[PDB]
Amino acid sequence: LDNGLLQTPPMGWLAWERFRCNINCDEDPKNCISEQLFMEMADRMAQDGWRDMGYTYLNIDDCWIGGRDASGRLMPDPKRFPHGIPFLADYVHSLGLKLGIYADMGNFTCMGYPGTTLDKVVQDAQTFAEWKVDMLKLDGCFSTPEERAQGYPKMAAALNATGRPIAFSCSWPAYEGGLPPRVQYSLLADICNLWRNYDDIQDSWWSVLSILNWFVEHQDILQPVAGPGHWNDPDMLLIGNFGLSLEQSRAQMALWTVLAAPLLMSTDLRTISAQNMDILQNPLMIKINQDPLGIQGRRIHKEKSLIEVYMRPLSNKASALVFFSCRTDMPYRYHSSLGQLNFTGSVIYEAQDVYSGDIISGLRDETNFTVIINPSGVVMWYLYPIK
Amino acid sequence: LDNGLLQTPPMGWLAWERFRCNINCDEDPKNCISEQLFMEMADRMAQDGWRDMGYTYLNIDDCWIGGRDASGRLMPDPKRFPHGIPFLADYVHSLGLKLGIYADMGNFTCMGYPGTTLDKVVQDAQTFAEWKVDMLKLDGCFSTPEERAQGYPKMAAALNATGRPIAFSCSWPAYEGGLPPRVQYSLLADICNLWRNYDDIQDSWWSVLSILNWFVEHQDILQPVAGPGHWNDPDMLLIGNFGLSLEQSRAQMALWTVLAAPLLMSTDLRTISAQNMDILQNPLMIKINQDPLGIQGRRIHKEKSLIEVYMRPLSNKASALVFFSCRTDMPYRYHSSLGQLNFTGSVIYEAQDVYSGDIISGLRDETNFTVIINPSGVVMWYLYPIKNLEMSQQHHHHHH
Ligand SMILES: *[C@@H]1O[C@H](CO)[C@@H](O[C@@H]2O[C@H](CO)[C@@H](O[C@@H]3O[C@H](CO[C@H]4O[C@H](CO)[C@@H](O)[C@H](O)[C@@H]4O)[C@@H](O)[C@H](O[C@H]4O[C@H](CO)[C@@H](O)[C@H](O)[C@@H]4O)[C@@H]3O)[C@H](O)[C@H]2NC(C)=O)[C@H](O)[C@H]1NC(C)=O
Ligand SMILES: *[C@@H]1O[C@H](CO)[C@@H](O[C@@H]2O[C@H](CO)[C@@H](O[C@@H]3O[C@H](CO[C@H]4O[C@H](CO)[C@@H](O)[C@H](O)[C@@H]4O)[C@@H](O)[C@H](O[C@H]4O[C@H](CO)[C@@H](O)[C@H](O)[C@@H]4O)[C@@H]3O)[C@H](O)[C@H]2NC(C)=O)[C@H](O)[C@H]1NC(C)=O
Ligand SMILES: *[C@@H]1O[C@H](CO)[C@@H](O[C@@H]2O[C@H](CO)[C@@H](O)[C@H](O)[C@H]2NC(C)=O)[C@H](O)[C@H]1NC(C)=O
Ligand SMILES: *[C@@H]1O[C@H](CO)[C@@H](O[C@@H]2O[C@H](CO)[C@@H](O)[C@H](O)[C@H]2NC(C)=O)[C@H](O)[C@H]1NC(C)=O
Ligand SMILES: *[C@@H]1O[C@H](CO)[C@@H](O)[C@H](O)[C@H]1NC(C)=O
Ligand SMILES: *[C@@H]1O[C@H](CO)[C@@H](O)[C@H](O)[C@H]1NC(C)=O
Ligand SMILES: OC[C@H]1NC[C@H](O)[C@@H](O)[C@H]1O
Ligand SMILES: OC[C@H]1NC[C@H](O)[C@@H](O)[C@H]1O
Repeated sequence: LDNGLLQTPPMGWLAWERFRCNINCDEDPKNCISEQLFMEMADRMAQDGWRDMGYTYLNIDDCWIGGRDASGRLMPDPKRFPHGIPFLADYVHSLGLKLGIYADMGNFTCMGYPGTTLDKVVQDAQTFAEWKVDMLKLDGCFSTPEERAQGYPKMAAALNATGRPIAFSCSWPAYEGGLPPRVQYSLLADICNLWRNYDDIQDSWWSVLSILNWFVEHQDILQPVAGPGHWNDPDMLLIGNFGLSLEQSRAQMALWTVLAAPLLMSTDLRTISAQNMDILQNPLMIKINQDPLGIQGRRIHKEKSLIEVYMRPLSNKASALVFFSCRTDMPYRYHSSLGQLNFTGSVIYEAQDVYSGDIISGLRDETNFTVIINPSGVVMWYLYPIK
Repeated sequence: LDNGLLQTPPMGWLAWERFRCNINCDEDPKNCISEQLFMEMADRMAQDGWRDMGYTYLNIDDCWIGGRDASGRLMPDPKRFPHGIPFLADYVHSLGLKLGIYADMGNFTCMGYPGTTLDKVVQDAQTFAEWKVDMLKLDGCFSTPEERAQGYPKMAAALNATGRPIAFSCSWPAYEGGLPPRVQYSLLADICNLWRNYDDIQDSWWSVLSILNWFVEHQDILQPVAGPGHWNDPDMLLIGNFGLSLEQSRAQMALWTVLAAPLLMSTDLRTISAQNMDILQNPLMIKINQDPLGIQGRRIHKEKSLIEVYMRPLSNKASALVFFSCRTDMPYRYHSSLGQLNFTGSVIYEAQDVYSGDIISGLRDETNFTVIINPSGVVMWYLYPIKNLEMSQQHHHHHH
């Protein structure tokens, strides 16, 4: 979407994966979807390095809406958002952050809150701009394919007409199977800054693998369509939560990075471990995710040993390599060379291991190397030519 | 198997899951299958609390064998076990530990090492006894159903005839689909101390779930067959390795415990984290696993919320409850009561949370309680009548 926004993938925090539709503030005031939750997460983003490392969006998901007023104007739940959305936008902006919100192109949101029907698209866009929202995720429950086909472009046009830059995250393709012929990716790129292609992530490794598999199976279609201002979105990061081991957490971060994915966390920043913080705040990892060329990577090799290799092209003739072990036994000593991974010519390279920081220098195409990859884990290199 | 052994489930360490068939000692001397590996793990078991908490077996798995000598007697790989197996058993015994070994009922071991064919069953049994081995896992690759039907009983007979008590772990049912009519658990209980019923565990939560699912699906058949001296074996613990998160690690320990499973670790004890050690050395958990009644637990409740409840009966009218969340979203507040979990009227209970150590007092059948369970995680209770604390302190004794 040619609105000047998200020339690199968005980074931030989104409520949904970890906090879901918890509206029981009487019994669970610390974890319910409320003004307080968003304010506390904003404070953590401002104080604990997140904003400074690039995590700038703080996004509200489903279950925020209270009703519509006598003029049809959307309102938040008055008990859980007592000061209203402008207050929250203004608070988040005071901290150098951006505020995302959520609506559904349909009769109801997925959890049954008031929907943004076709006759409300313009009014709701105007309301969000007036509130000084910076991003909108538009979900697709409770609509027909024909409604979505009218509604997603209508919303893009309506947001534009407000005059406020609002990053536009579109769930449209996920409701239509994610693939041609039903999904037109050239159209999506013109109307959306990013789109959810596929199934909701859940807090499990099986879920990450399911998503990674679908993205790799369809990479010939998906890889070319991503670039500055228009991203594929394989859904939120699980790092900090319950289902992923340490190796798996590191793998998700590396693979999302090689895929030029959004880095949208969804975890309790108030209690996040040092180890998980260190994964998410890895400066080189973030540099790679945010590479200005915005070229999505692809799986380039899959071996009978169950080691997979991903490669992402980067600026200044650099590359990212992810060596990923699908094995479920023990560490594996993977032997390769840059020549076997389709680096050609007479270039000499240097690599930095993204997680260890160690430097491997003087790699020619014919130079044999070994990387030790743990099960359900990765080794990631930032590779560049040297003199 | 009525050989006096494993009146409670075996606890120890087995090389296979974590170290597999790594024989490259030239390139990987710290992690290859070798005497050094076993000696180092033995030291860790003796020094780091493992033995003292009940973990007594140190078990060799596949890929130890060098060949058979001119008389047909098994030899370990001379490059990787230079001092021989008797030396290793002596060493292990000197530390108050027991040595387990591995063979295959068939032409070759699964990894292609010399097999214990029907003609070698007796010689191999005698060799193991002579080496002062304490446990044998007998795998089932490269055999036919008839060879296994003859061989597993033949080995049990051969072990018995040596006069040395050797705990006998039988893979027979895993190679027969784990269920009647092909598997005869009455015979297995008479010839084996434990048996692998099902698929090899791998270092993944999916794997743990697949095994749990199978054991629960078939629990009406499997639960009654377990008891002192004859256990179901859902395979090794993954705690300490790569694939399980903290919640999943705590879950596997709890669920293996309620299933009266062996607690056979397979992890690098030299680098294991304090967090993982704390799971595996939890004293109340181990007490429950080792309960003298040896009654395997069951899944008693499954809810549309994807919360499952398992219960294991224990000594002194106590029970273990494991509340298990199959959810993949966020912590869940599970509301229940003992009456809804089929506890029978009038008894007042107390519970100790096995992981937090917290005590919950005044539980009657009707009293509503809430437990907070994390995704792919558990809450486990040790539950006892609050008349058994008093009665355990009013036992009168006399000399004789
Ligand atoms: C509502 O919708 C309109 C229409 O889509 C948006 O207006 C567009 O805004 C974008 C982003 O600001 C504009 O794109 C930028 O144009 C710059 C100048 O281009 C001139 O020359 C071209 C022909 O060569 C003309 O078409 C155009 O009218 C201009 O006169 C470029 O310099 C910018 O370059 C960017 O990309 C390159 C690499 O791709 C980078 O190197 C640069 O750093 C930079 O990021 C960019 O292309 C676009 O021109 C606007 N179109 C129109 C018709 O005005 C509104 O932004 C939008 N409003 C809201 C509130 O959402
Ligand atoms: C080869 O196979 C034979 C079986 O065919 C095995 O023999 C069995 O060995 C076990 C273990 O040693 C014996 O079990 C023990 O019997 C002890 C004595 O009981 C006898 O006497 C009573 C009289 O009241 C009879 O009723 C009974 O049938 C026995 O004949 C018990 O004292 C032992 O109790 C143990 O457990 C209790 C808890 O349950 C503890 O409190 C005790 O401390 C103690 O540890 C035990 O039951 C069994 O009797 C033998 N069976 C037969 C048929 O002889 C061999 O062991 C086996 N050899 C090898 C090398 O594997
Ligand atoms: C969304 O809402 C519209 C308007 O309420 C729904 O259309 C009505 O549906 C009811 C219940 O089936 C019918 O009895 C009415 O006759 C309909 N009225 C009108 C004016 O259309 C529609 O079914 C809903 N759409 C989706 C996708 O769920
Ligand atoms: C184990 O080894 C024996 C001995 O080689 C195998 O027996 C042969 O099997 C083939 C085909 O199955 C027959 O054609 C021969 O008649 C057998 N040879 C002898 C000398 O008996 C046996 O099949 C092997 N068993 C397994 C399960 O692999
Ligand atoms: C790399 O290793 C292979 C063995 O797989 C060897 O044959 C080859 O000569 C080596 N290449 C170089 C450039 O050293
Ligand atoms: C337990 O909770 C139920 C509803 O969930 C309630 O009806 C009942 O009265 C409660 N029982 C007790 C003993 O408080
Ligand atoms: O109900 C909210 C839920 N709907 C489905 C979306 O894909 C999720 O990310 C989340 O927004
Ligand atoms: O090859 C060894 C391997 N064979 C199959 C067994 O089930 C595993 O536990 C292991 O012993």
